[PDB]
Amino acid sequence: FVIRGDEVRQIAPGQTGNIADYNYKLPDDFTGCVIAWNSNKLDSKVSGN
Amino acid sequence: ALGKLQDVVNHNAQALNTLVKQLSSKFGAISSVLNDIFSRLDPPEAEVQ
Repeated sequence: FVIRGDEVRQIAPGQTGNIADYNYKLPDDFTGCVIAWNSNKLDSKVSGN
Repeated sequence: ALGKLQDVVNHNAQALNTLVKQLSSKFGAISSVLNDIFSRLDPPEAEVQ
């Protein structure tokens, strides 16, 4: 998916916030990896996406 | 005269009291209240505590 810049830290087990509660919840006993990279060049419109 | 009989009771009660007192020690954690540890801190180091 695509999220805001400061919300990338909300994608973690045990976190609290708007994204971690109403959009995507990670289990406490989570295993695996998360990969997040800036994509300002492909998901940005001057008029507004 | 009955110190021999009294000492058994005095030892048992004192040991039980010592166990109850040891129940309320922080043991190196930030707090000795368990639900406080749950609520105040996130799971990552709450698990360690």
